Amino acid sequence: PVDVSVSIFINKIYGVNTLEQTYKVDGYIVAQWTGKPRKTPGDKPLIVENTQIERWINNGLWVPALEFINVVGSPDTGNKRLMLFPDGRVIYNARFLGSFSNDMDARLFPFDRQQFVLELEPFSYNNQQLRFSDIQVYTENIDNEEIDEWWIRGKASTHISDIRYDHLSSVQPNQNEFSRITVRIDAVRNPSYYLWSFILPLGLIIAASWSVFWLESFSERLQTSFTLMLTVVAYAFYTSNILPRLPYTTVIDQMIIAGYGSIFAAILLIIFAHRQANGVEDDLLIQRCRLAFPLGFLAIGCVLVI
Amino acid sequence: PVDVSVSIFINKIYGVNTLEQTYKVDGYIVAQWTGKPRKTPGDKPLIVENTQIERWINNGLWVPALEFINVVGSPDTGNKRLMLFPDGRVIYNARFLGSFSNDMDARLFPFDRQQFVLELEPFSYNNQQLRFSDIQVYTENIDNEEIDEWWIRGKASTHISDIRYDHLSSVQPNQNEFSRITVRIDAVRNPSYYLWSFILPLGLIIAASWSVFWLESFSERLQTSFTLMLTVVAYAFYTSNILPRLPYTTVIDQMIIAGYGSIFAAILLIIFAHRQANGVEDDLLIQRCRLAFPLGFLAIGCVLVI
Amino acid sequence: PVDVSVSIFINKIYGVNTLEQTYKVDGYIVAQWTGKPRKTPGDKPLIVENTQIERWINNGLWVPALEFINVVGSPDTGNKRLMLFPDGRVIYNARFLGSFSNDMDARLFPFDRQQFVLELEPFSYNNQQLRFSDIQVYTENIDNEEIDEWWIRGKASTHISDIRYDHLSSVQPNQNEFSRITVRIDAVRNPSYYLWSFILPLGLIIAASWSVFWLESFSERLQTSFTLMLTVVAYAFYTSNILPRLPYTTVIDQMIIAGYGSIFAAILLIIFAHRQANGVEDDLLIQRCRLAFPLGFLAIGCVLVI
Amino acid sequence: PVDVSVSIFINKIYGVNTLEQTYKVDGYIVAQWTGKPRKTPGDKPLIVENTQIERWINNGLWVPALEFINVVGSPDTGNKRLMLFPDGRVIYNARFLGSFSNDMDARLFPFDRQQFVLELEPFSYNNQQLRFSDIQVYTENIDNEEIDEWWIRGKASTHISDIRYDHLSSVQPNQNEFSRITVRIDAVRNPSYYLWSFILPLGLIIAASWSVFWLESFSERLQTSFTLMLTVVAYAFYTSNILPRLPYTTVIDQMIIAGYGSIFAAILLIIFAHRQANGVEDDLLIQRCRLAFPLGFLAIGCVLVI
Amino acid sequence: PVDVSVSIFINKIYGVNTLEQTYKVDGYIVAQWTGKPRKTPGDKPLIVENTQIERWINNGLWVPALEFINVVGSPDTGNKRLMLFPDGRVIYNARFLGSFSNDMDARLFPFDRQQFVLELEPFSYNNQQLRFSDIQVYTENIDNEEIDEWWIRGKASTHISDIRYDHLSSVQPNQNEFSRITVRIDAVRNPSYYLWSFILPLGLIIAASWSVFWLESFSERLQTSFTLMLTVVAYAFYTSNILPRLPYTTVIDQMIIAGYGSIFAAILLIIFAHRQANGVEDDLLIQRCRLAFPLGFLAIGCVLVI
Repeated sequence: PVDVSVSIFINKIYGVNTLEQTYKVDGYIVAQWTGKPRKTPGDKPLIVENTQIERWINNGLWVPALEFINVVGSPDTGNKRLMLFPDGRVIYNARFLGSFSNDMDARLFPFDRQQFVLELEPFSYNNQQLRFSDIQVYTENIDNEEIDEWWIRGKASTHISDIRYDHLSSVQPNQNEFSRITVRIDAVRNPSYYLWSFILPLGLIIAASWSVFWLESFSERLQTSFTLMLTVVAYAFYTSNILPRLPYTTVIDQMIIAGYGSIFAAILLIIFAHRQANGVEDDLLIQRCRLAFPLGFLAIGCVLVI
Repeated sequence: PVDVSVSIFINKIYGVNTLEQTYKVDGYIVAQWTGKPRKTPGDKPLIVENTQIERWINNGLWVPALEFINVVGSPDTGNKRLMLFPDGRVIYNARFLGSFSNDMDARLFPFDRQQFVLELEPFSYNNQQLRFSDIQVYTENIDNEEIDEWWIRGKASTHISDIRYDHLSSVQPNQNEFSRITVRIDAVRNPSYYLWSFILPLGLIIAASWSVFWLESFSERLQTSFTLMLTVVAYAFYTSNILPRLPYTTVIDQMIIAGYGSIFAAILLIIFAHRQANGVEDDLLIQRCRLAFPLGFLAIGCVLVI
Repeated sequence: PVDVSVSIFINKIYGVNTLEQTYKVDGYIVAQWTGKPRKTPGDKPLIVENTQIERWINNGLWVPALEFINVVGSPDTGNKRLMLFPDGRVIYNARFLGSFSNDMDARLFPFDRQQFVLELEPFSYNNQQLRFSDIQVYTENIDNEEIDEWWIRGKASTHISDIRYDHLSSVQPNQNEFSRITVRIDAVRNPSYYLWSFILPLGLIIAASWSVFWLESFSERLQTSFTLMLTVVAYAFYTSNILPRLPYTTVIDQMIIAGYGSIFAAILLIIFAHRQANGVEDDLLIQRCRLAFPLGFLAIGCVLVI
Repeated sequence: PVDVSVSIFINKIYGVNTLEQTYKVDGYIVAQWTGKPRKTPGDKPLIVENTQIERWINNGLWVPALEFINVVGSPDTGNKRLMLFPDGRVIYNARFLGSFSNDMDARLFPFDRQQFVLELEPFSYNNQQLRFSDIQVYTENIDNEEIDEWWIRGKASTHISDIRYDHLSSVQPNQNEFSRITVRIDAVRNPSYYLWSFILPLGLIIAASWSVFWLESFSERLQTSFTLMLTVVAYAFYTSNILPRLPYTTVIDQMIIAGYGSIFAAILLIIFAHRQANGVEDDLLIQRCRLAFPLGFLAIGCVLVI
Repeated sequence: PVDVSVSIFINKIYGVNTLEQTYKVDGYIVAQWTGKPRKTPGDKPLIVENTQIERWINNGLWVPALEFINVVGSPDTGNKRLMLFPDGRVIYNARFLGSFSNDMDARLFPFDRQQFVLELEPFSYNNQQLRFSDIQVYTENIDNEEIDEWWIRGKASTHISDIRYDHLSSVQPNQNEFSRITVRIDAVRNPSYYLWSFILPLGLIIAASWSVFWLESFSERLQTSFTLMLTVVAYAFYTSNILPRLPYTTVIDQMIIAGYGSIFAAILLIIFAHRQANGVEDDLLIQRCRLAFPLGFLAIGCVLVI
């Protein structure tokens, strides 16, 4: 079995797409193994860059193809180099920018947390072993965090394991285990923008919707309630045109429904006050829910976190 | 005839575009046939990766070109390998990401169901036969489904058939039948998001439009109806800016039209009560349709499913 | 002159862009001509796929380059093959996906009709002739049409002509005519969606805008007219954010202006009745145009189709 | 010095991007120079297409690289050919589609005018001369213009000049002048759509804002003015979501501000009439600016063109 | 150590993406070093363009790979040339268009300032030195500035430094320092558009919201306040659909929140005047904050700049 040591440098993780569950990763990847010795031009180790690499492979040099399992399409590999040491060591260095996939749950959208994973396996060789993996996610941790969109929880955690592919050929008696490197980086979303510019104005509108009971006339309460209904629809539009569309209901999507229900229940209550015989307007209801309707919403919001 | 066995691994099916009738498919494709034996370097089977594959073809190696029929443009092939066995067997392994096309009907948009198909044929050889097809759609079935946007109904169905191309040359006496592998995967759309954040608020607004009859004055009924008219237009905007545009009317598109008619019919009814001579306001109409107008909408909605 | 027979198979025509006047075309293209006989490996005809074609050209094989005239950028060619017959025949088969250009007039947007054209010429040879062109647009005609966005009027029309390039060199005495194949496919847009989800609600809003005259007070008429003005502006937004933006006025764009004018003309009339001395409200005007204003709009709409 | 004659055929100029100052150009480019004679296979001139061109260069053929200066990234070259004449002439013909950059001023947006420029220089040779440039902009001038988005003013003007690159090496005594071909095509924007569907409804809304003074009550004037404020914001939204966003203020952007100012000045005037002691409502102001406020806007609009 | 002199020509810096912290850079890059002399064909220096460069490398020519550190994906290299002087000098000239990354803080959005940086290092050689760097950012400084979106503060500053990569192999005793060229260009955003078309109308809306206290009736004050609430939501939509979305709160985003608070505080004050026993309307409050509410906002705005 061949021993191959990898080193993955993460320069930047950006372009997080919660819908397609994808994220771009820019950086370098280095792999080193020890093979049969070689005569270098001059004793010092040789450097073979980019196009010259394939010429060495055509002459018989062994360079294994390592595939990112969870990658989304072939990544954009920049400069690539081979450092051939005379004692048999071979160091492959390559700059890459690629999009990777991992399951993402963002139902608690403003305060959700995800993990970015990378998975590396040899494409064709099972008789070759990844000896140790060292990541270098030296992006900042306490430089810009309150300003940045994501908060990395800490240095990445690595994991080398063996995967048993069952569905294979009929000629392998026992060789169906491959070496997989699985790196994981925990992260939490910065809720600053989504609190100040979305949850706060929603509360202001939802709270202002309860001030309909402080109007004197019954005719005044129903017509202004229709205007409040339009205002929630207007905010539901703004909150959906700017926020990323998603195939499931988020925390914010629920608050929008909550504002819809608050107003629709008000219209029923206003028409209700029917309730009394001979045209009495049940003024003890308008004044009671004048403060209870704000409280009933606050009581329902706490059971949302049950 | 040459016997070729295929195996298609589906990692992920994403990027479903109901408009262009396309969807992305990521995974691997393997093909195996037995040819003339060969002397390997060492007795064990050889592995030829990526750029080294074309060199063997230039020396005369036969590798048939397999084309995805329903593909949309040349797919993005990742790592490719040839495993040459000495006893004549040849295994072609390739990672691919490609966009495929199939007809999609989504008139019942929140509750529609589609199937994703793959169709594989040899590009130039009719005297060569695809012996058996095995798909490996080992994406989850009971892990994340309520959270996911699509619900796969179950393991994919395979189908090998023969296609008769009529319009061909004049030199083939009888050889105009090609072997087609047809994989089909059934799936149903997750209606959770589209119900809670779209159909539900639509019902609330449509219902609240009927509360115009609980107003006392005739002047009150017409002006608030214009506000209701504006409210439906505002919701038709939000529901069309976030939902995928389509060249036909969906279930939701029909509900939007229904809300328009409900309000316009109300404006006609409010003006109608006108009907009575000497300025009578036909108060038995306002109170009758106060509950009947909600019921007439429910009766028409049931005949929509006729 | 060399005789070259073409055959173009159209799988799918999608991605119609009325703005840039482009449309994607996926399918295969076949060309056959008879050249000097050849010794095949075995008597039967040879098949040369993909990378191996250029090797034969480097050894002197004549393969003419055929250019799509109206193409927009180099198309995406899939699998390509050469079928070399021993008696001299050569069959070139290639799968392609390309974007093509043709002038498009869509002023009658919901009910417009266009034609998709392809234009094929030899790139460098005028002393070579395209003998006959056969298209195979075997997309459905009676399968899905009401569900589909476009209605193909029928099988495509072919056309081989000669183009006289005047501005050329000074060494050709008379050879400046090239063979052009021009394929044309007629099509009509499916107006189902654009009628139900756009033209219909506009009429409802425009008609409901005429219900302002059934209000009793003069103060009531002006304020609801401003709400109607906002409603048309709101609909003008929705109709332009979802429909494709265009550099000219369509049928729908004219109706939008018509709703603007209807309301603006109403505001002038309401203020007019302012006209009468001593504060008379000209009640014979409000009631007359109560029905005439709908009719004047219908009368003006008929002269639009003049 | 080597004499090189160019000929540039412009099929279509589309995709004008006023923001990035870019525009797409599709067409052909031909270049001809006379070199050392050559032995052709057969006496007639040879045609070398696409991949075969590099083989002749590897054997020593001189083909100079001509670079588009104002290009934005490497263009998409279609088919390329070399016509080698035996008397030394060489004709290079290539189809290309590329994006070019040029400064664009569009402050008078609906009625602005621009020019599309091309600049061609040899990439490495200063001891080689571009003898004459002939453009073939045979796009229509009198076919479709009112229907088309841009109006080409007339046939393109050519211009060959010399550029003095100062910052160079230290080994060139005086050879720092290169030959530049500069083609310029004038064009004016079709204001039909932007007049009918934007400037016209803006005037309708702005004018209708002045009808607030024809209301009788002071309470009526302020509340409807707030509705007018919402209508302008709604139109400012519609006019900015469909029109191309720009980093400077256009003619339409100024009218939007003008509508904002008209309404805000009205709100100040309505509150003003606060001005009079003992609660007098200054009815001579409401009626004066009832027509003067429309006139003051018309007077301010004329000084905008000062 | 090899001495390498660079020269970087910047034609244009466009496509600034404050979200992804990226910006496109088009221009040329030149590098010159002196190596072992060579026999040129003729005494004068040779010019090797594009495809012919790799042929010289296959014959043993040393061309070091220089990588842009902060680049985002492989850049688009246009024409590339090698000027081989007989005395050993080698001049590499290449046209490039690439997107570069640098941290961007835009919290003071209309009046923020950024710097565009480029970072160049040899990819594999540490025993090679960049001797001096000369940038040529000869974009205008006094031509178009008020018209342009960004204001370049002045000529770029160069900086050659040494980077100590710690995490390296175990065979380098001390050679882990590479030569880095760091170019920096300061720039300030043109606030003309964002002031006239956004901050100005926002103040107009925010100020007009304070005119609610000049209404006479209490019922009038609350309902028009809801219309103002809808107007701010409408403007928050318009300002967020056109301005670039960002993961943090800007200057404009704070003003939007300020308008939200101004109105919600008004709704509380109107209901407050509850405050007085027996139904007194506290008219000394409505008139006091009639001017104080405008002043309290201005006082809060100054402490925003604290």
